[PDB]
Amino acid sequence: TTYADFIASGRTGRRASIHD
Amino acid sequence: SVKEFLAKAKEDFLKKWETPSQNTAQLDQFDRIKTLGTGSFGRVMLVKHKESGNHYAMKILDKQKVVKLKQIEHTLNEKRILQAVNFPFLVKLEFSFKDNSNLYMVMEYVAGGEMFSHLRRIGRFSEPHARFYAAQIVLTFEYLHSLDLIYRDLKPENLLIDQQGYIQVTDFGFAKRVKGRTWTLCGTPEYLAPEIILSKGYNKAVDWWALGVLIYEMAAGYPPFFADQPIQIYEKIVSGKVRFPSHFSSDLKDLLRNLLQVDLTKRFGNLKNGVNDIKNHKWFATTDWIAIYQRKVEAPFIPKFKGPGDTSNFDDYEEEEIRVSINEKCGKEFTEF
Ligand SMILES: Nc1ncnc2c1ncn2[C@@H]1O[C@H](COP(=O)(O)OP(=O)(O)O)[C@@H](O)[C@H]1O
Ligand SMILES: [Sr+2]
Ligand SMILES: [Sr+2]
Repeated sequence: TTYADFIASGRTGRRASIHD
Repeated sequence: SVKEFLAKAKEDFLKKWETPSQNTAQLDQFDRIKTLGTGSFGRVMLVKHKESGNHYAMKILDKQKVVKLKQIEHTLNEKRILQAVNFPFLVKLEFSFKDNSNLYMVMEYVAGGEMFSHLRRIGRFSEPHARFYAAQIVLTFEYLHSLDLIYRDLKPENLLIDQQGYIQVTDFGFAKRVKGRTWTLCGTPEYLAPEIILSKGYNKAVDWWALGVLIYEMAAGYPPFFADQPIQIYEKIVSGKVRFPSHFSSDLKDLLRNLLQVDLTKRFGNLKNGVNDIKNHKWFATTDWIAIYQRKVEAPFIPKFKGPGDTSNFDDYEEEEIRVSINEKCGKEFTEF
């Protein structure tokens, strides 16, 4: 499922900003 | 009406924009209790103000590091704008000051924690629940954009929930006052509009795109474009192919198709009727816009609070002692702070 693929991914925690 | 209110809001904003508040407290008037979040240039700490006894959230930024990483303008923007705005869903800056080593922004403490935490914990929000928060963001962007401000960092980690269950937007780090187009590559990968990634030059319509991402993520439990590395996200964003969960209402998918529109002449919020195209959309038909502004709508979720200094709704972070040098650093760079 899309949910399971998201939860098994590397970006389910707090996400930092980018500026470059 | 709308117009009236917004014109008097601009007059108060411009007054503080042109003569900002400076130096309204000092560090030893706060007892630092615990870190509420760490960030690129420092951290945000729960503090208690000794003379009033009130709790606040103190954002601490290392001056030398901000200069080293070339974020001076963005930092001065952040403070100059936050001290000048006033709106029910914007966090309030109560004090600001600087010392030899750091910049400090002392805000109201929003004790309900990040929307992020609640969203991951419960999985996803119902459409009425997501709509309740989305309406506050629509009204807040209407306000900010009328001031020629772009926000540029909408995400659940920058949205806090207050004791009444309403949203408080925080982190004005990429907020900028600009009438037309700007070019900085900034924001948070999952929330970036395609025109940012494509280095085309862009305008406040990027905030309406980001709303589309936020509404999706709130209602689905995951973002519309996700992968393990930013560049893989960027690729999906620019394709703009979006797939919706089974349970999304027809109205919700139609709104999102209009917000997550790769094409600027087509994106809602950026057309001739401006925000009204969003307010009048069928997904918001049950929404009482004035009641929301006035905070008279019952929130769908109320954070459990155990006393004014309770941090149960925040994660734990590693503490670090705040150092202050006996030599002034970067005085001239931050003169106006
Ligand atoms: N006024 C506030 N009240 C309570 N917590 C806050 C407040 N401001 C910030 N925080 C917490 O600190 C975290 C980081 O603050 P933020 O302004 O986003 O710093 P940064 O831009 O370096 O990430 C927020 O995500 C939230 O968890
Ligand atoms: Sr942030
Ligand atoms: Sr920031």
